[PDB]
Amino acid sequence: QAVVTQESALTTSPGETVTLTCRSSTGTVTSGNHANWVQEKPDHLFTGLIGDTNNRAPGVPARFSGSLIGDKAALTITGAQPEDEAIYFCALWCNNHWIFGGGTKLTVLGQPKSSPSVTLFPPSSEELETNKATLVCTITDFYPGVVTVDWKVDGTPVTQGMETTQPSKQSNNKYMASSYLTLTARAWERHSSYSCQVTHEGHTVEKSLSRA
Amino acid sequence: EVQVQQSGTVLARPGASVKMSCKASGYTFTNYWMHWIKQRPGQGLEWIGAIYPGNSATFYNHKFRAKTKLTAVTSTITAYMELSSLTNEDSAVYYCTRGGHGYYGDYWGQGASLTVSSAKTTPPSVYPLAPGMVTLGCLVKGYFPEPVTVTWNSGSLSSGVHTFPAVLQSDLYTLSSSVTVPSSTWPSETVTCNVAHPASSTKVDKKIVPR
Ligand SMILES: CO[C@H]1O[C@H](CO)[C@@H](O)[C@H](O[C@H]2O[C@H](C)[C@H](O)C[C@H]2O)[C@@H]1O[C@H]1O[C@H](CO)[C@H](O)[C@H](O)[C@H]1O
Repeated sequence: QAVVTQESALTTSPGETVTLTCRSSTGTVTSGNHANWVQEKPDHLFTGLIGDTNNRAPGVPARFSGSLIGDKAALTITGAQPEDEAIYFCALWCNNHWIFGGGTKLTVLGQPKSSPSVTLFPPSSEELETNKATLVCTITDFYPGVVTVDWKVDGTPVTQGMETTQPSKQSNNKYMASSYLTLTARAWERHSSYSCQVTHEGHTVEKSLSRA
Repeated sequence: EVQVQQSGTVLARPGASVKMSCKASGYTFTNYWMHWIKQRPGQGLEWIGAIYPGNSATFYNHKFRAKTKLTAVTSTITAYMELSSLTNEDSAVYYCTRGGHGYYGDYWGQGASLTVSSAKTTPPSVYPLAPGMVTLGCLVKGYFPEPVTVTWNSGSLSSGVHTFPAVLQSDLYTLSSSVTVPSSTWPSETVTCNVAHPASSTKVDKKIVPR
């Protein structure tokens, strides 16, 4: 049916005003689409914010307001607070289905940005004895919590065999993620340099090792 | 106040059927809709359908009409959703939410995780990750089902510990944990990770030894 589109990520500072939009592939969002906005915080904590285009849910702060701005539904946070850092989903009632946008991750900078500490570990001998090899790349302490991870084996991009977790908020509220490259020991033995490349805010950190 | 209480975690095998429930607290059940939401790992949120208990009207997403059956028992103020013929694609966290005019979910339940797997209980293989401040790790590979608990030096090492979320590799989970200690500390001070996998009563300790 319709495809509802939201910005994927926005960053602001405490006390600033930020507007998030929600649009449809059917053309304009109207009042009969009853635009809804909800917030997702860590550990599956969801809060309804806005219902029926502009009604604040019970006990939602007045700094959150919803409106139709032109052909789009929008959520404006007038005077953003550090605790508003979360993912915001809008949904539209269309053809008797609630259709969800992809969610906007909103960073509200409550501390200075921080680059990732990347550590890459080689396979342990005890795992190589099983005929398997996992390289582990741990990525911690980054803020904002958005990072891309890329693996290279002897310079060729790896697109099969790696798993990367979604960023978890650490206790200090910076974020962490790991990535795994699993290979058979035979495959491990055919290559020499392995790299884990992490791009955070336009800059890349790279950690490489050589089998040897 | 208003509370939406959900049932617990479910583990089910392919082909089966499960029933999940949401109990309302703090409001008149018969004046509100109960909606059900599916959240997949990284697939976003999907609306399954809604039931209006007061007169048992329902709306279903066409895509879930062959999968779901929504019911509600007004005397028990409970809504249920039964999912049939479970595939792996049904593993997700399900939420029930309270709705009314123009909205589906001002209050949300806490979620109920459903995992659909053919796998059997498997204990973790624990592998020490040495470099050769220093960061040491432990890889906890190939266990089913979730969870495992990781401590370092029986809980004494608590600062600078990071345990990452499990990924699924094949139909078994893998997770790792790192601890960063001052470089003078290691190897003089022994560092051991402790892994417990309650589902197979596995408890294993791994001393990190330099390479
Ligand atoms: C059966 O209930 C319909 O009428 C009531 C009374 O006005 C609406 O509030 C209902 O809509 C709510 O519940 C559904 C499940 C959605 O969550 C949207 C909510 O507003 C429902 O009406 C909807 O469907 C009708 C079809 O008759 C129209 O689309 C209307 O615009 C909707 O509100």
